[PDB]
Amino acid sequence: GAPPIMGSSVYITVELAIAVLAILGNVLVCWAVWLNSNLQNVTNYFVVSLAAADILVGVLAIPFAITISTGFCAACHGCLFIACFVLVLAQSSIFSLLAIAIDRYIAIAIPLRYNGLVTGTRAAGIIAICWVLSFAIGLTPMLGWNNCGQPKEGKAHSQGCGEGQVACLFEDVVPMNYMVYFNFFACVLVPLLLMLGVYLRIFAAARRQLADLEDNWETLNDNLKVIEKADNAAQVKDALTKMRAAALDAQGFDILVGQIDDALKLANEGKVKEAQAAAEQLKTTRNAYIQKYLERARSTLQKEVHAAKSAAIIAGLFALCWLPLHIINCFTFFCPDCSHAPLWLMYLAIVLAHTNSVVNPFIYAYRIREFRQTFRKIIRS
Amino acid sequence: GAPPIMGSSVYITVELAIAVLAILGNVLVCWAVWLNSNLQNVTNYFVVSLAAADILVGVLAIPFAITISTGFCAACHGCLFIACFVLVLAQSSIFSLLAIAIDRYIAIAIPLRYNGLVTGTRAAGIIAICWVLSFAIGLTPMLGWNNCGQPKEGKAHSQGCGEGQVACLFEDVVPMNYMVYFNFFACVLVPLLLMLGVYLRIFAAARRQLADLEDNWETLNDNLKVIEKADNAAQVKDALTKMRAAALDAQGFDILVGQIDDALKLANEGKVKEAQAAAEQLKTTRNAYIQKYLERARSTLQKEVHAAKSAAIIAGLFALCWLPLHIINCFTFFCPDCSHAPLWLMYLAIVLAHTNSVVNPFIYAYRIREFRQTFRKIIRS
Ligand SMILES: CC(C)CCC[C@@H](C)[C@H]1CC[C@H]2[C@@H]3CC=C4C[C@@H](O)CC[C@]4(C)[C@H]3CC[C@]12C
Ligand SMILES: CC(C)CCC[C@@H](C)[C@H]1CC[C@H]2[C@@H]3CC=C4C[C@@H](O)CC[C@]4(C)[C@H]3CC[C@]12C
Ligand SMILES: N#Cc1c(N)nc(SCc2ncc[nH]2)c(C#N)c1-c1ccccc1
Ligand SMILES: N#Cc1c(N)nc(SCc2ncc[nH]2)c(C#N)c1-c1ccccc1
Ligand code: NA
Ligand code: NA
Repeated sequence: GAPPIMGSSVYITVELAIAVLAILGNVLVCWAVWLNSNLQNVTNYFVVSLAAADILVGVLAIPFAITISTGFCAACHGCLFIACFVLVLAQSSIFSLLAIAIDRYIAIAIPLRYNGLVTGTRAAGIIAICWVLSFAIGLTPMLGWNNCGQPKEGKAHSQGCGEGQVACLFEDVVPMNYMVYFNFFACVLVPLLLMLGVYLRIFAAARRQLADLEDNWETLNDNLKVIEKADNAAQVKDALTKMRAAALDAQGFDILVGQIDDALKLANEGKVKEAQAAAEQLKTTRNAYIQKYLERARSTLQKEVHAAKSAAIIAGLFALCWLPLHIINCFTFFCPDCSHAPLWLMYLAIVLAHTNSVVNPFIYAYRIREFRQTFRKIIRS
Repeated sequence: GAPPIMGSSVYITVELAIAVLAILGNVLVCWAVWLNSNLQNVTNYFVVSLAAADILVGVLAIPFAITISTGFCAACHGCLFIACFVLVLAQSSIFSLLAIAIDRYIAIAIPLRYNGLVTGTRAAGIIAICWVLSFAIGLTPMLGWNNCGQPKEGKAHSQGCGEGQVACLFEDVVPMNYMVYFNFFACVLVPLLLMLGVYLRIFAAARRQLADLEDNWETLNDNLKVIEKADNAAQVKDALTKMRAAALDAQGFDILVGQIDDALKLANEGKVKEAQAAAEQLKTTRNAYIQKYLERARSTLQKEVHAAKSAAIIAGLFALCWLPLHIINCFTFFCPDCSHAPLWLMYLAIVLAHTNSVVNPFIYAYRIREFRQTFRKIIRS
């Protein structure tokens, strides 16, 4: 049984190292968005809300975690504030991650109405609502769902606490049924599962749109071959009618549709050879115009998929960092006779959850050019 | 390719956290030995030499590691000093660990001559020799075994280095054949293997001595039973002669040997019943005296085994922390075409080796009462 200040010196130093990084990296995220007008869009306002939560993890949650780990004497409700504040930040993070996923789904599924649906001032209103909701969720124990009515009086007397005070220990004041059913299952697990569903729908929408672009491109080229190897005017007409509906479906295009109409008129006059010659002109338009549109549309979809993968990595890292702590609480709660969860593992799980506040600035720097470039310029300046 | 200052900010913060802990813990080790005269013995003078090396890891090696990781412009030999200084500390640690193992072997194998062989002033002389040898081993590259004759001129010109300067990078100035054959195989691996051999001999010596104590105890009790179930004076004499040689072998004992002689005289006179009655008196002496010696001797051996296990854990942790770095160097050296050792893994291996400077104060606190108690009193004061 080595002096408690030794093992806790490792814990405290690790916590403070994480706080330094959480503050530095996320201040840099906010700074980049403030300076670069190319980074000022709705998606990045939620990115700023998420970085603000991570800055408060370093400034407030980590000092609070170090404090409550001592078990210092405190009035139960004051204790309950420094125990639960991290839950407010985690909840705010969940709401920002969920909003980012929904923003990306609107952008890929209905890009025509994105600008009119997703407004900068509406994003600020959603963020405000989400922060107020997060306070209500994270601080629900202070509203009455707590163990303040059944204080551990033996622990309070041992530590020489005053009347009306308890030894401030997280597990003594925050109910385990709140942590597992309310915080984990309802407020963390359900939103993360919803996020997963949204990301699946984003990638499936992108996969289908790319297939539809290639399907229309193939239909155009295949029907040109059908016209070349046709012997009757009815066969030329059949392929041209299918090409015309496909050209409007994919909507340079004025020349294309006009040239299809020119050949269709010749086909209807029974001039097969003349219709096939008119259809050959379509190849020049396809090369000079249509292929450029196809390649630009494909490149736009790939950029959207790349941005959605970056956002999903951010969400995936939140799940990876927070799940161990939640899972440990599930074992403590659901298996009361399980000899499990040593204190070193509980501190490792807490340290891992705090680590999530360090990782997002790295993901933006490694995956997003505009962020990476702005970070270089801020470090230079 | 995120800005280099970001990933290196994680590395630097982790290195500085380790330096804080290496200094704090090992200052506490030195403080305890200085204050408590129960901790002032030869074994703990080597413990202080090992803690002094760990304090210099925090004060000098870690700031040097951070510095050379930038690749700053430097005169090749100056570069070679801040590259190799950590090797001096690692070598000094190896010598202290080896001395601690040899000290414990002398204590268990020849406890009668330990005080006369192992002197405090001789320990200070060995430590002095070991530190001078460590400087020669660790700084052998500065004596000429270096890549200063073949500077990477393209790297020096790129960084705008002056004439006579190189980009200070460990792998550019310290030869890989020095690191693998000389530093690893000869100066690290051979001494660690020697340490393992010494620890095996310590535990085998302890195991044999405990078996010899129980063998003499069993021989005493079994021969008492032989005397009780004897019918002739020759049988009583045979068991008493074996008991007498065993009593001197285990050397209260004056009473025991005298009572054996009393019964032996009766046996030689052909007085069987009288000899068996005289031998029954041995039981009172065995209970009042001999069993107390047996239990104290057994308890002393168990304390020595416990102390040797603690010292072996210290050595085992050095091997566990330093081996990954050495093994990575072996892959780089022996397999030049092996696409291996990413830079994040090289930093993880360096961070793990530095971590070894933090762990020893914890092992003493968790395993050694006199250290643990002194640490409490230093923290109280
Ligand atoms: C994607 C979702 C479903 C993953 C979230 C993790 C949850 C639902 C799972 C994963 C492992 C599960 C635990 C596995 C082991 C036990 C021990 C048993 O005595 C009580 C239930 C308990 C404690 C389970 C509770 C629920 C649990 C924590
Ligand atoms: C107890 C002692 C023997 C353990 C010390 C580790 C040393 C001797 C061993 C363990 C794993 C070994 C390495 C395993 C793989 C390779 C790849 C091969 O292409 C070159 C040799 C090399 C690089 C070996 C060199 C020696 C090595 C590093
Ligand atoms: N779940 C849980 C939990 C806990 N069971 N304990 C503590 S603090 C005392 C402690 N740390 C290690 C051992 N004992 C904390 C804190 N902060 C938490 C916690 C909860 C949510 C978010 C972040 C952390
Ligand atoms: N072996 C090796 C080694 C190395 N190959 N490089 C570096 S420093 C640049 C670096 N760190 C990460 C990537 N690149 C260092 C240092 N210090 C060492 C080293 C050697 C002995 C002891 C402790 C560390
Ligand atoms: Na967060
Ligand atoms: Na060391």
